[PDB]
Amino acid sequence: FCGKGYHLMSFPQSAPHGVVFLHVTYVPAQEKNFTTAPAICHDGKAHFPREGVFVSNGTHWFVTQRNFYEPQIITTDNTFVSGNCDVVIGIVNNTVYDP
Amino acid sequence: STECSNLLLQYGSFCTQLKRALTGIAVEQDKNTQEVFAQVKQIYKTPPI
Amino acid sequence: AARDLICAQKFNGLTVLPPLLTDEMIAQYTSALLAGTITSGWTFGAGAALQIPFAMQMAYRFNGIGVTQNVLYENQKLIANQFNSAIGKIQDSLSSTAS
Amino acid sequence: TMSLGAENSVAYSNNSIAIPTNFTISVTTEILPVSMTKTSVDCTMYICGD
Ligand SMILES: *[C@@H]1O[C@H](CO)[C@@H](O[C@@H]2O[C@H](CO)[C@@H](O)[C@H](O)[C@H]2NC(C)=O)[C@H](O)[C@H]1NC(C)=O
Ligand SMILES: *[C@@H]1O[C@H](CO)[C@@H](O)[C@H](O)[C@H]1NC(C)=O
Ligand SMILES: *[C@@H]1O[C@H](CO)[C@@H](O)[C@H](O)[C@H]1NC(C)=O
Ligand SMILES: *[C@@H]1O[C@H](CO)[C@@H](O)[C@H](O)[C@H]1NC(C)=O
Ligand SMILES: *[C@@H]1O[C@H](CO)[C@@H](O)[C@H](O)[C@H]1NC(C)=O
Repeated sequence: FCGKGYHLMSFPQSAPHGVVFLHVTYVPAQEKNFTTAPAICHDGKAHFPREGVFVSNGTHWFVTQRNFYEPQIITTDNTFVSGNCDVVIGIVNNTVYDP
Repeated sequence: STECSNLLLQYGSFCTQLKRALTGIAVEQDKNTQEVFAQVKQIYKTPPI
Repeated sequence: AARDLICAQKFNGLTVLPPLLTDEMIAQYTSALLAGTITSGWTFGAGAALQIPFAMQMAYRFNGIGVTQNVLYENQKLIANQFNSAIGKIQDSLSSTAS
Repeated sequence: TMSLGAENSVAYSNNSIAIPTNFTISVTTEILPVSMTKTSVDCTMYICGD
């Protein structure tokens, strides 16, 4: 609606018999491939991300936000526990850190 | 007929206005068909899986 | 068989121009939009298309509407069955009712 | 024949995701008309010429 991308702000400019907008938008640029899983098994508990997704670079699993690659260690602060490991399809094993 | 055509030329430029209006309607219909559907930039396709 | 309305209006000077985009091109546009929606969610609208598993995309949709994603990841088979039954009901209603 | 666009195929898989590491900021111009000319017609003078 307000430009192409994720809209931030606009500045109106006048025109003969009309108005001209300047939509400022946020657009992602350089994507990368990652291995993902919906949840993490830990001592028979299913951990889900509070805000973000699980990614893997081959050897370690991280929690990151959706629109930017900012990897972080899987803690109990950014994850929440729900149920056990026998329900979710595609769960993987990792050690959820606790501070 | 020819005498009808001569009297139609005496009546002026109504037919040009009607033809221009219908041409504008047709171009607007083409613009609507372009605007509703032609929003994606590249023609994606589904994987075989 | 006698004279019809389309030949009468063609002989009297009333023609019907063909549309610029044929139905094959319109179906190609809808197929491209559908494939982009299925394989990338909403990211292809914002920028470049980013692949994502469909269960994770539905978890994004559930977090958008306000339900935590463990509900989806525990009721995935029931949700898929309900979606398939709804699609079959829509195609049966379009097959039967022409109104 | 009109070309609809480039041909692309999303590499969908069961466990493959694509996440951006960088962005860009764009400025897009949208032009909209608002008002037209306020014409007025002297009907008697146009029809008759006094
Ligand atoms: C994200 O993209 C921007 C530009 O799109 C990159 O900024 C450029 O970085 C190079 C490397 O030093 C410079 O030579 C250019 O002058 C920079 N451009 C601008 C406009 O500042 C930036 O490096 C990218 N981010 C990462 C992490 O690579
Ligand atoms: C990596 O990502 C690019 C686009 O981001 C895609 O074209 C390519 O197929 C991906 N490769 C793998 C191995 O996932
Ligand atoms: C994955 O990232 C971690 C974090 O820095 C790093 O220690 C590890 O070597 C990486 N694995 C690779 C590059 O295979
Ligand atoms: C995770 O650990 C459990 C613990 O016994 C094991 O049974 C299971 O095979 C492991 N892997 C997965 C993918 O669940
Ligand atoms: C995805 O999973 C399904 C069933 O779990 C399997 O049939 C298919 O081969 C898998 N595809 C990939 C690319 O792993």
